[PDB]
Amino acid sequence: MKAARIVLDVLKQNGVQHMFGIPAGSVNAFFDELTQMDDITPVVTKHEGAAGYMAAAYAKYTNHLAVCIACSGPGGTNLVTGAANAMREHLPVVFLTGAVPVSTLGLNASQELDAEPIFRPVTKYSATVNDVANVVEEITKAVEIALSGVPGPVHIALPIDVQHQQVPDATLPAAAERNLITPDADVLDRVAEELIARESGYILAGQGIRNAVPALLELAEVLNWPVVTTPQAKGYLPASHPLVVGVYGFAGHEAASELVSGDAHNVALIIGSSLGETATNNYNAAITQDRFTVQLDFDASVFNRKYAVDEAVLGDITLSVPALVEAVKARKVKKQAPSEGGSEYTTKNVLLALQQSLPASTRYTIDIGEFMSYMINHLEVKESYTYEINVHFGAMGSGIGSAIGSKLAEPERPVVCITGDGCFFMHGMELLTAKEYNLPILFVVMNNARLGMSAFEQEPVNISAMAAAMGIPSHRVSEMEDLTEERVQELLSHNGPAVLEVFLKDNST
Amino acid sequence: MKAARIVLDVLKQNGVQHMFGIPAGSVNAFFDELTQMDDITPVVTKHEGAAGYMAAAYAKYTNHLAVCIACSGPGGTNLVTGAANAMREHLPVVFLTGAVPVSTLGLNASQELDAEPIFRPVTKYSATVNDVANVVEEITKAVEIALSGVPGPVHIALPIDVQHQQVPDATLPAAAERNLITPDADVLDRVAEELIARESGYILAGQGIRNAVPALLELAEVLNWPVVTTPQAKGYLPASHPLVVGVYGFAGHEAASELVSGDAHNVALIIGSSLGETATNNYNAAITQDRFTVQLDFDASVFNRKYAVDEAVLGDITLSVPALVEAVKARKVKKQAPSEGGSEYTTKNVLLALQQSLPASTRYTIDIGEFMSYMINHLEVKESYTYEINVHFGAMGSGIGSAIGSKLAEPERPVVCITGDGCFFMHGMELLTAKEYNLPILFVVMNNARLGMSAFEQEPVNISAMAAAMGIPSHRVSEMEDLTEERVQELLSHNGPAVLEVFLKDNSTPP
Ligand SMILES: Nc1ncnc2c1ncn2[C@@H]1O[C@H](COP(=O)(O)OP(=O)(O)O)[C@@H](O)[C@H]1O
Ligand SMILES: Nc1ncnc2c1ncn2[C@@H]1O[C@H](COP(=O)(O)OP(=O)(O)O)[C@@H](O)[C@H]1O
Ligand SMILES: Cc1ncc(C[n+]2csc(CCOP(=O)(O)OP(=O)(O)O)c2C)c(N)n1
Ligand SMILES: [Mg+2]
Repeated sequence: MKAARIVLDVLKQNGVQHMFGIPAGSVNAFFDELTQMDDITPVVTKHEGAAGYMAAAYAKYTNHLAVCIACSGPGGTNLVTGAANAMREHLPVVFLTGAVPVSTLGLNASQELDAEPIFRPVTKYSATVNDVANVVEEITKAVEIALSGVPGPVHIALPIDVQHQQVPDATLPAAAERNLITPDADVLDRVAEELIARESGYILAGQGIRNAVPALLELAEVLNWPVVTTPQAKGYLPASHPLVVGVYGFAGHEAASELVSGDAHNVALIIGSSLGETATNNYNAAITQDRFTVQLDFDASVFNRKYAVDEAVLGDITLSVPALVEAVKARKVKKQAPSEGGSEYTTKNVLLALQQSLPASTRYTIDIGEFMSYMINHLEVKESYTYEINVHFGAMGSGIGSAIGSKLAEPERPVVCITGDGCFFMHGMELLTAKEYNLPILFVVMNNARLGMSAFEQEPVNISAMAAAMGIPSHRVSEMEDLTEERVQELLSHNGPAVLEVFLKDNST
Repeated sequence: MKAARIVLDVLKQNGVQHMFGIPAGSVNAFFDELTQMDDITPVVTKHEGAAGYMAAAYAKYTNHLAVCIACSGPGGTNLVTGAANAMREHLPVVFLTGAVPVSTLGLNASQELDAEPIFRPVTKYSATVNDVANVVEEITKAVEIALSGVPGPVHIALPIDVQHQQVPDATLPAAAERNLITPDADVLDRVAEELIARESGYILAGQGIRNAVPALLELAEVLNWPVVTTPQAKGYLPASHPLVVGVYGFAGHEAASELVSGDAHNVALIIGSSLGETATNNYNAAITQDRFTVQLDFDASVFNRKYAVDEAVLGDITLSVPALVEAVKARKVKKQAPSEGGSEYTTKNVLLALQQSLPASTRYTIDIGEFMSYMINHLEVKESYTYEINVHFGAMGSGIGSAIGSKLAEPERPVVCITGDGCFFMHGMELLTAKEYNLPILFVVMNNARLGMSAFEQEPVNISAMAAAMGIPSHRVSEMEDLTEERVQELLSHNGPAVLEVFLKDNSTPP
């Protein structure tokens, strides 16, 4: 086999059904072999940066591997943003870059650039494979590292000559198993006793609970403790659950900060949050002040970064939370008022009117802009897994990319992307990618003709008109009367992308 | 005297009048200070990747410093492509990134990322400045390094708290002097002796001649030798000059290939070319085989990479070529047929028809796509400085960026950007940037609904209609009759960008 096809066969054997990126000469050994592979679809994007946002979302929502591929040089460096994002999110994305021939590196070959040291700071593993005899050990090694321990992105560079050489030994390795960080059962036995013993506490749930939501809720029930989520984890716990108070942190709820900053709960049970800027209201001491601190995390670096932890529970949440529930069982709230929408033409009232016209199962993918604060603070979490938020790396356009990744990984779930004017100018040509793959996504663009959150203000663009010129259904909302259930429904009914442009210069905070 | 403000004072003192990038929280000390500065215009782009392409072009055509600025995290990483390009092009672009506060790195602050080691492989110098007391030494050093004998991009990351801190000593260094590598006068005199003695030869001119075209042409005249240019240097020597044969290399001319590969010229005088893939027809030996090889370059790494050089002349071309002309003066051809346009609706014929409607002074900024080969092989070089080509790093959308950079640095020169649908979907939103800054640029979009050069083929997009929805004048061409002088002329007469979309599924093979 050609080296390029063995690399795809390893990805296929590991369950990959999509590859995101842009074809070119230095990566068309890959694309010309995907001509004859019914099991893998290349998803051609308009910018490789967006391909990385899609891959991360795809990895997140398939709970497995994702893949990007880009040409040597400019394609590879356009992927660095997507890898930095995936690295911060602990998502297992393989970044495949072309390379110029082994013989001609150093000679200013066309699109020459050694990608290995550029990807090294934003990946768990990075390698340029300069010998066809090492291709299977390197793609195999990259795949196990991406999926093992604390998952993360990896980068493999394949010179174009190597891509076409035959691999000496084509034997395929088995599919990688995720090697989870296993929790110390002795530690869990003691923590359970210490949670009983100290009687009162609260749970701060970050996004690390995302694969153990039923267990996380059962632990709160067994302890009868209230739960607050980080802004990033807003969509993991339904507002209907009697123990779920709301969001603590950036754009968070008054009921949740009154809990955290009061004198009522002895234990701070921190489950799956790195306790960064947006989870802690810029490192406010209230979360753990005058409390006993228990933190559950699989990344050992996170403990005692800023908040001293009395019990650090190293281990994967999908092992330790269900284990903790069994240990607590063997040994033995206020809430946030939902927000009410109104008639005045405000970002708050537009988004709330929007929510009441959409299925309860809708996943909101939220881009980076002022509208993010209203989504986090005002909209209701109707069911679990419904808010794709990034308040970490926060790349503009990652909301657009995550809508496309989510619709590819979980087609049965409806998707609305809440984005903005500036995010549309950066990555809104991907809507053409959504069109080519026939993906039903409603893109709600909040056009305020400024990069908010006179160089900042622009002459307004008719984004609804741009969408129509792209052959994409759209409506422009310029008043509240324009936002009708009939229009929202008629847009979601299309088999492909649609744009609801909300032209709204709201000067509120 | 805040640190972000002293950084702009150093940039202002070094002649910088524009800064390209996208504002955000982590760099808004800079933009909030650019409100108080009449001398510096921020150029807000739609993607920071394109901001780096504009900066590189802006650096090139003002022949001096340029500056990009991006937010910590995703802004900074989006500039990496733009820096890799400036690095390969030896262009003096300063890359400024915000950073999270010094106190909070390691704690997962919002948009936290240490950019220093990411920029290190694609810059001459990279540094995260963690002490306000070290800020003036760091921007000062970055500028001196950017403007080196071998110019290049530099990266300075400034934590957002440092940006707002007062600097301890506000003494400003003088403006950096751009360095020019000095050639050894003994080497130049010996080379001159060997050009006289060996009688015949030819010049291979790369883009390192861009700042010494009149000296370069005089040296050819004094020696009476033919000149071939690299594809990248196509636009530096006019077709009218009797010694200029044409382009050798990617998409090059057969008259130039016949010269290089014939048995006629004793000396291969290579002036300002790294002898990379597109300059040598993928490392073909004809350039120097059985010839006496002399190479002029300011980068000492380029000599003997692949072609053995008998005399390497380290030095800046604007010093050594004029010196060589004086040394040769003291001690003492079949050109490529111009291309003829036709009626057939072909890329070759559309582009030659285009050129017959544009001022001779037009600069073409050429994006990355199949149309590139037709531009290099077929269009006429009417006067010098008119072909912004990239056949090196070759970032899609760098053609779009280079037009905006060119129009800002050299407003009096008309600009036409030859681009494609794939480059339009990548960075076409930058036409909105041209609109905001009232830059008259004609964007010719070669739309074949595929990514040239089932996955490659797309449903066609009406890019002319997209342009009209953006408030941009446009015409769609679907037949040769649609490409009229009146229409090109009406588009070029607009005070802002305009789009001429050439919807053309041409299946001929590119040069
Ligand atoms: N399955 C898991 N088990 C344990 N920890 C996890 C798991 N998945 C993610 N995490 C951890 O959860 C944290 C998520 O924090 P972060 O990404 O900052 O989100 P948030 O904004 O919700 O705090 C990280 O520290 C990561 O190590
Ligand atoms: N003023 C100058 N003096 C000397 N060398 C220069 C000058 N400007 C650019 N160069 C050099 O010329 C070379 C340009 O080669 P390259 O960028 O590959 O263009 P081309 O494709 O025309 O060969 C580089 O080696 C660079 O060092
Ligand atoms: C950032 C980046 N990604 C990928 C490439 C590879 N590449 C070179 S040409 C090309 C196709 C060109 O597209 P378009 O503008 O449509 O040209 P056309 O199809 O009209 O020839 C691609 C994808 C690149 N140059 N830069
Ligand atoms: Mg095309």
